[PDB]
Amino acid sequence: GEEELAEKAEFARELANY
Repeated sequence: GEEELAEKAEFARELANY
């Protein structure tokens, strides 16, 4: 579902700068 990707897409952003 979109939310499943949105969560990953959003966590991928905040956790990518780490």
